[PDB]
Formats: sequence, structure tokens, C-alpha cells
Amino acid sequence: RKESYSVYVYKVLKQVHPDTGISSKAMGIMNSFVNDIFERIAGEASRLAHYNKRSTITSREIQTAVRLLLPGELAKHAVSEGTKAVTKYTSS
Amino acid sequence: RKESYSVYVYKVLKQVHPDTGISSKAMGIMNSFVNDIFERIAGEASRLAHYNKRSTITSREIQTAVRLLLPGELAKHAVSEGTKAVTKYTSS
Amino acid sequence: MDETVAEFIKRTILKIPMNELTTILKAWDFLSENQLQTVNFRQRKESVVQHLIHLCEEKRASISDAALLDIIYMQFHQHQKVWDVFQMSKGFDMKQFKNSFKKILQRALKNVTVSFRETEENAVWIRIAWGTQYTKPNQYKPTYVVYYSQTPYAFTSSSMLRRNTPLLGQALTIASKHHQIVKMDLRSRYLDSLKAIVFKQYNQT
Amino acid sequence: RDNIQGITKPAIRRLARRGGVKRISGLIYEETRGVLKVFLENVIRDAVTYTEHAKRKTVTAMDVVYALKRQGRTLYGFG
Amino acid sequence: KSRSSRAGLQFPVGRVHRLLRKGNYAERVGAGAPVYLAAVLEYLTAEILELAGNAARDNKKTRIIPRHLQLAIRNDEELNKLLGRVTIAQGGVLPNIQAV
Amino acid sequence: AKSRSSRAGLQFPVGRVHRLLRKGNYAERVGAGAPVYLAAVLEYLTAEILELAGNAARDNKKTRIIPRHLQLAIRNDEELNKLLGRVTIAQGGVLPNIQ
Amino acid sequence: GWLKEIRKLQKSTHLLIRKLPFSRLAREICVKFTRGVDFNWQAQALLALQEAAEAFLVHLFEDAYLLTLHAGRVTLFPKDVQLARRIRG
Amino acid sequence: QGWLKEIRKLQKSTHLLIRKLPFSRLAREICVKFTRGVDFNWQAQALLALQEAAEAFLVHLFEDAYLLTLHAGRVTLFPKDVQLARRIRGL
DNA sequence: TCAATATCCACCTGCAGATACTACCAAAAGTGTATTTGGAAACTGCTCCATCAAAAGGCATGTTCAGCTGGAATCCAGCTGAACATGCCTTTTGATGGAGCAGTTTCCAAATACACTTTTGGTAGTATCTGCAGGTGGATATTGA
DNA sequence: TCAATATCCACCTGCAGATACTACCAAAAGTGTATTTGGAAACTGCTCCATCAAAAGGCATGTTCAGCTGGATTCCAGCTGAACATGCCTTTTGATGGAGCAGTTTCCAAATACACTTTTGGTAGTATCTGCAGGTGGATATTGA
Repeated sequence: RKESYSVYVYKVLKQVHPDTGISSKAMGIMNSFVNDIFERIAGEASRLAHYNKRSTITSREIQTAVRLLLPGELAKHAVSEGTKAVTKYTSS
Repeated sequence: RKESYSVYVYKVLKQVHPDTGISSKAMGIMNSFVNDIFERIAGEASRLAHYNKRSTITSREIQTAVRLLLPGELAKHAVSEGTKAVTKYTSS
Repeated sequence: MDETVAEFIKRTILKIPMNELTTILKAWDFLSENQLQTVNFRQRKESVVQHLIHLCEEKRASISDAALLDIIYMQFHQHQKVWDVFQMSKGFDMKQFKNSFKKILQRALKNVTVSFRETEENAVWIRIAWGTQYTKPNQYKPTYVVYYSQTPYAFTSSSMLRRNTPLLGQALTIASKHHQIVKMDLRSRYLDSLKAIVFKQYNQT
Repeated sequence: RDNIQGITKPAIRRLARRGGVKRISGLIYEETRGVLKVFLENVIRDAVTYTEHAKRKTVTAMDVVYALKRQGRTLYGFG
Repeated sequence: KSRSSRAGLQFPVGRVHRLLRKGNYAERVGAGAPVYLAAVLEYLTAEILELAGNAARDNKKTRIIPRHLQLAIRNDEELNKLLGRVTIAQGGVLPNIQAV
Repeated sequence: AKSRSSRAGLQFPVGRVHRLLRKGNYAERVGAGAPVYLAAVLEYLTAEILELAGNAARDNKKTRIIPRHLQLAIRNDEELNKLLGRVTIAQGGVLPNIQ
Repeated sequence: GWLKEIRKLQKSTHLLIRKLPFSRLAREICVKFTRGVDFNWQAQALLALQEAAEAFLVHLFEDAYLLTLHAGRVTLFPKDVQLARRIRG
Repeated sequence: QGWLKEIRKLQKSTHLLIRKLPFSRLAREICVKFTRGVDFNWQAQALLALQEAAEAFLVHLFEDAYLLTLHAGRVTLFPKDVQLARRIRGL
């Protein structure tokens, strides 16, 4: 009945730091982190489509929201990653 | 093609200060004022229904949002006015 | 390449109808026909231009190539601009004209960009992007000139940027075998119509 | 000329006086210019994103208002 | 037979309904929400306009301008709290000098 | 048969993100590529923070991450602190700072 | 007297920075984010930006002169502008 | 000394500094003044959340305010410092 | 306190830029009537966790003293504001473009529904292992000498 | 500089709580497939409102001075911290019932669709009329004495 992001956080952790664990209090913080950024990005993407009279949210709205929210080099790398993901999703 | 709240602001003004006019720059400020409060109240009402797993926005959500946003005595009077409006709307 | 030329080329290409993009690209010839065959011209325009821009990045494109592309674009879309006529009187090979024109403008103004392309009937198309003694040129407000060497006539486009017309006229008059210039009583959006009447007057005076 | 030396001493003195300031040190005129540049960079960056998204080459007032509203600053008199 | 008249209001009940429906606030919207919200908006509008007209009267004028709105807002303890992260065009500041 | 996270090359879920976007009253329609982009962004940010936190844990000679380490990571970084400046980490403490 | 100028400038509402310098600066900043393209600017957008900037600066000066007096001074120092920004966030 | 050892020790730690029963008692007393005079129940995680938030608020305020003692050439914390910090923050 | 000079208020006149008032219109939008559907309220039951008690001892409280610091008074030199003469940059105006905004077409990507795998969350149960506390044991600065 | 005392720092031991792992399962959630539909891209085109130059006069620039303030020094009394001895209040643990949460009915309220009437936004052409600028007359505070 309850759902979370813990599985995927654990995978990513074993992918960057294979020797390192994580406590239960900390994964709550990480789950809260993921829920917050989702809400922010989707909220900005909702408005851009309303401002421009669009009824559909696409990857362009998410990209623009990423540019607006995230600071500096972090936005640059996030844009690169998302673009690659879409690129190799389409080519399958 | 463009729409605004100027008609109703002018009515309210002639209802509180019959001798007094209003300039065009100021009514822009008032129109901006009305659009801002609408967005805030409706945004809070959207979340309360999501937090509690409801698909409908009612007068109770608006009332709670009014209590949360507005400070002190101002919320009290706003609640009174809205309750009276609904009461005499239903009785017709 | 520089981030300022990538945007220029992207903006230039996004203006071109899909019905004739391949013809323009072939005339430009910067990209090889194999690279063109590599591309898909059916997906939406943004992805197509992303691919073509990546191809340009693999190579090394300079502001000269983009200026050539812009010149080629205007050869097809002449009607976008209003064209005015100039006449020269009181009177060199093509290379001397090119060098003299370029050197005149470069002497008057420190920062400029000039480009030429030939065309039938001994025509030369010129694109100028104006700068100053302190600032870089503007690539999005240029000036285009059509000059026919075997004639004293020169046709000019109406820029949203004045303050350089007399210098342009002086450079035209000096680089060529003439010493004065004037403006004719003809102006319209249709270059070919001006052309026809102008050479009708030229051949039948 | 550097386009920020066009923000002059008298203008800064006037803003300070409207803020109630009696005396001003000579090192306040360069500090204020940096503050202003930072503010403008932050607002304009977001304004340009909103209008490039819409595929325009013209910055409108709504783009500026949206940017400010993001930054935590809400401006009424425009639309 | 209009909804604003049935409720005793000057503000538009139908327009508020349409704007709630089109704004992606929820999948459904009830019938008392627009009237309740319109009434709240009217209350706040009139509450501001009263003080602005009073400030105009104090300044010996018959027409309201943004300066008067600013004075009204910043001299009222609650409206300032509601509108404390807001700047009003052509409003200026409140006079304030202080001894050291 | 095949998932969409795998086509995209991701660990985060692309179906769940789609579901949450549709159920959140964000817009009438939702495209195919939006969830992919968003999941990729979230994965990137998680990995960044976890890397920094594991480094902080190792410096303190520990094998397990706790909120202290995330706080140190976030406040020692000039960008994550700007993204998370209005945020308080439970059981995280403060940075040592005298004077 | 400083006292007459403060009183006069607190009754007024007009803008204090001149238009063309502000426009030049704002266009100089824009061109760095647009990658060489000279964007156009509505006339009602520059006024918005100017109103916002002037408000920001006035309120900052207020907050800082609150800190000059805390220290027993009358003269405004950069020392005092920096600290107000830190505390505001 | 003794103040420096204590400062170093306390910045190195994470635990809560106010005792729990007093905070609970105060929060309940405040709640009862709302609710129209009826006593609500509280989950435990709720009181811990509130306590964490409060201690964070106070520590950060003390940080912001000891910057104004040194501005004034002092070493001792006074109440005017806290008042001015709250004013400048906008609270 | 004297007092002239700005300066402060107040009143007046003039005018012009902006607000109210009519017409009109016609496009968009809101209202009224039936019909169907499904979301949420009302009722019942269950079990989880939050209130409420009673012992133990560890942290808080109170008193006193020594020293550190805040605050007030001098004094000196740096530096900001005020005034005046001058000239350069901003404001205002008129003329063209070029880009935004509205219109038409069509095609590609999204919703919709149904059938089929698969993955994730929860529950026993296992065990194991990381780190915290304790204590030994070596070795450094420190404020009183 | 000396150094015992804290104090720091490291190192080793033991164990208890919390982590990680395996198995089951089942359900609910995601995937694949086919159909239909509607939003948005692509291309035209036209009118608005943005940009570019020019002419001049008003605000800014530069120099000097003198009066005010910032900053360092000295002195003294108030007030904070540290230490030590009590004891009172917090913490931990355990039986108990009240309230949250899930499941079932149903019924009232919202969405959908069509017709019809009302309202609001924009333009043309007015006509006021309110507020600002300049002009003049009367009256006081502060500059210096």
C-alpha cells in the first residue's frame, strides 16, 4: 500500500560506492529529496504550458524547468543526461 | 479577446466611495491583486484535496485555504462573507 | 566552433522550408553528399537541425561559411527584402574590385565581415555585416548588394540600420571604374522587375 | 564608459536619501553597482529562458513578471 | 437569474467557475466554491479601496493613484503581512527618519 | 517483455513517473519523453549527493552513511546548498564554525 | 541640508536612474545569454525591471543603515551592506 | 577556558538539546488555546519534527545575531541583536 | 532674543491630458432543462499506538568570588558635503522595417480499451557485523610556577 | 622554560542494535497491440510597434574647503563565568482503551449536451474636469549676531 524510491537509491549507491551502506533515517531524507524536486520541476512545467496555451507536457517543458530551477553547471549536466536518455529510448 | 476585473472594481468603489474615482494605473494594480489571491487560494485548495485523496474542490477547501493564507481578523470576516453568500445562494 | 556561429547557422537553417532544404544544402556544399545521405529529413525540424549542427561541429565551420549560407538563402528568398537601385557615372577586373571594396570598408571600420558569390550575367552578390571601431559586427542585420560588372548599375537592400550607406556608395564607386554615384527613382520588393526595366533602359537609352 | 558607470553618484545618493541615509562613504558607489549587476543578471537569465521557450525574439513584460515572481518578488502594476 | 445576483454580489461567479475548471486545479469543482471565492475577493477589494479613498481624502484629492494604495497597505498591520513580498509600481516609500 | 528504464538506460522508474504526472493535475496530456527526461535528472542528482556523502563518510573513517554526512556534503558544496538552502536536515547538526 | 532632500524624495514616486543607461546595461547583460543575438525589448518591460531594481536598492539601504546605528555610527560603509545580504539570505 | 571545549563538542554533535517532556508540555498547552478548548492527541514523530525544526531555528538565529555583536565591537550577546536580526530577516 | 532670507502655506488662474458617458455591435459566454454516472458520506468493526501511572539518579539550582569587559570621557586627524562654473550625454521626434499574431491544413502523436507478464512491497526468520562504549596505554599544551 | 593535569590521541575488546539476505506470495501495476481522434507543427501573410538616427539644454562633472565624525586610549565599576554541594524533575517501563483506518451502500451532486438569451470588450467621437504648473501674497525658523 505504501511506495517509495528506496530500491533505486540503493542501486545507484551500489553503482557509485560499492563498499558503502546507508541507514534508514538517511534514506528517508533521500526519499524526501526526490519527492521535492519532482514537484518543483513538474510545477514549473505546468505553468510554461499554461502561459503558452498548451495542453501537453513534453520534454521541452521539463528541460526549460530544469534550466530555471537548477544552478549553473548542475543544470548543464542534468540536461545532458536527460537528452541522452531520450535519445537512446527513441532509437530502440 | 482580453478580459479583466475592472467593471466589478468600479462597482465596488462606487459602493464604498461614491464621490471618488480611480486612475488607469491603479486599476492595473487592483487587477493584479485579484489575480494573485485567486491563484494562492486555489493552489492551497488543490493540495488539501490531494493530501486527503479527493477529486473535488468544494467550499470547505476554500474556507480552509482562506484560514491558512489570510492573517487574523481579515480571515474571520472573509469567512463570514463567503458563508453568507453560499447560504443565500442555496436558499433561492 | 564558437558558440556564436552555431546559433547563427541553426537560426538560418530553421528558416528554410523542408520542401527545399536539400537544394540549399547542396549549393552550400560545406557538407558532403554522403553526410547528407546519412541524415533523416522526415523527423521534426529541431532534430534535423541538431544532426546537421553536429555534422558542422565534426568539421570546422567559420563565420565565412555561415555568411555563404545566408547569401545563398537570400538568392532564393529575394522577396523578403525591399530593393533599391543606384547608378554610377563618370567612368578593373573582378579580383581588384573585390580587394578594393574590402580594403576600403576595413580601413573605414575596424570590425566588419564581407563575402562574395558569383552568378550568371557577370553578377556578384555581396553580404556586409557592419561593425564599429569598438564593437563586433551584427550578423542578423546585414546589407546585401547585387552588382553587375558589365553595367554601372547596383541594387541594394533596405537595412534596418543606416549610417553606413554613403560609405557603401563610396566603396562601390572607388573599387570600380567610376567616380560618382546617384540613386534612381525606382524601388520595390521585386528585384527582377527592377532588373528588367533597368537593363531595358541600359540597352535602349 | 563601461555601461555601469552610467549609474552615477547622484542617482545612488538619491536612492540612499530615499532610504533615509544621512552620510555615505565614497566606497558605496562601486558596491551598489555590483549589487545591481547581480540582481539584473539573475532576473534577465530567467526572463530570456521564458521567451526563448516560446520561440520569440522579443522580451515582454510578462516574462519579467514571471521571472521576478520566481525570484520571490511579485510586481503588480504590469500585465 | 444570474448567479452573482442570487448570491448578492458584484463579482462574477460564472467566470470564477470557468477559471477554476480550466486551471488544472482538480478533476471536479463544486457549485459553492465559485461563490465563496468571489465573495472573499470582493471583501478584500473593498477593504483596500476604503483605505485608499481615505488616504486620498487626507491628501485632498478625489482620484485614487498607486501612492494611496501603498499608504493604505503599509499603514495597515494585516494587509502588509499579506502583501509583504510585493512591490507596487509608482508607490514610493513611507516617510521614515530616525534619531541616532 | 522489455521495460522502458532499460531502453533509456536508467535505474529509476519511467512508468511510475508517468503515472504520477498523470495523477497530479499538471496538465491534460503527458508526452512519451517527459518521464524519461525527468527520471534521468533525478538519478543524476541522487548520484551526485551520494558520492559526496560517501566521501565524507570515508573521511570520518566510517562505512555507513548517516544524515550528518549528507548535511556536510550539501553545505560544503556551493550549488547544492543553493538548491537546498531553505531545507533543514533532521539529525544533521551544523558545520563547525568559530568566529 | 540632507533633511530637505530626504523629505522631498520620500514624498515622491518617480524613478531616479535615467532610462538610457539602464537600458544599455540590461541589453549588454542579455546578449551573453542569447549567444550573440540582439533580442528586442518591449518598452513596458524595461520599466518593470527598473521599478523592481530601484525598490530592491532602497530597501537594502534601509536595512543597512539600521546596522550603521547599531555600531554607533552615522556613516554608511560597505561593511554594512554586505552583512545585510548575508542575514537576508 | 571551558567555553571553547564546549563549543567544539557541541558543533561536532547532532542530538537534541532541549529536554523532551517540557517541550511536549508547552506544545500541548499552546494547542489547547486553539481547537476551541479540546485536547488533541499527538503522534511522537510529530513532536520530534517540531523540536528539530525549533532547535534549528534557534541555532541559526543565534548564528545570525552574534554577527551583530562583533559588528558593534562586542563579545557579549544582548537582546537588541536578536531583535535586529529578526527585523532584517523579515519576520 | 533680533532679524532677512529662504522657505512654507495658501490661494488663485489656466489649461490639457486623462477620465466618464453614449452608441453600437456582435462574439463570446453564460444560463436553463434533461439525462446519466460515480464520488463521497454514513455505518460498522477492529487493532494499534498513544495516554497514563510509578521508581531511580543525573542534571539543574543556588551562593560566592575573581576577573573580564562594557561604557563613558578625551583627543586627533581623515574625510564627506556644499558651493560654483562648465559641457556632454540623455530626452524627444519622426521614419521604416521586421517580427508577432491570426488563419488554414494535415499528420503525427496522444488517449482508450483489453489481455498478459512482472515486479515490488510486506512478512518470517537468520545471521552477522558495524560502531559505540569501555578501558589501557602512549604523548602534548597549558596556566600556574 | 617545567610540567601534572587534564587532555588528547590512538588502539584493542566486547556486544547489542541494526543492517542485509533469503524465501513466498500476490496484486497491482506496467507492457504490448490496435483504433480513433484531436492537438500542434508548417507555411502564409499583414499590421503594429520596435529600432535607429538627429538636435539641444539640463543635469552631471570637477575642484576647494572646513567642519564633523570615526577611531584609538585610559579608567573604573558592573557583571559574567566557574566551582561546589544539594536535591528535584526527567527518563524509562508497563497494562489499557480510544480513535484511526478499512469495507459496504446509496444517494446526492457533478459532468455532458443542446438552445437560447445576456453580457462584456472594443471602437468612434464626445465632453467634461481634475490635477499640475506658474504667480503672487502672507508668515515663520534658522542661519549668523
